[PDB]
Amino acid sequence: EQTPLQEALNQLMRQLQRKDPSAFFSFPVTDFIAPGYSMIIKHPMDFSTMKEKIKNNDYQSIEELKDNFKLMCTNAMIYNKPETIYYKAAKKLLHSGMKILSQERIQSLKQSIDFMA
Repeated sequence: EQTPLQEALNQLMRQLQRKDPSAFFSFPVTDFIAPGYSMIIKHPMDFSTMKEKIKNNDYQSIEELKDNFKLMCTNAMIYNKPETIYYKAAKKLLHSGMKILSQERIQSLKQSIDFMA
């Protein structure tokens, strides 16, 4: 059984992943797919890793998941040049995810989570 915070994080994750229908961010980036990635990107992140962190009750707050989501998108904007499909998709996903992870949602969920304690 999961905590209200875990369930809230999973609901947000489901909406975030629907904004990545091409699965650009589903799985960790490998060096054979992205040569030098592990030397360039100091803190890799992907949706599957975020999902495991929710399951393992690693997140203390929605803001921590939001930071991880931003990190995943900006990593792709560092490794890929601005003209590329992957940079443009990362920037668009970042923009869409910031609406999904809005302060108004976070504030609403904080109250509900607190009330259910």
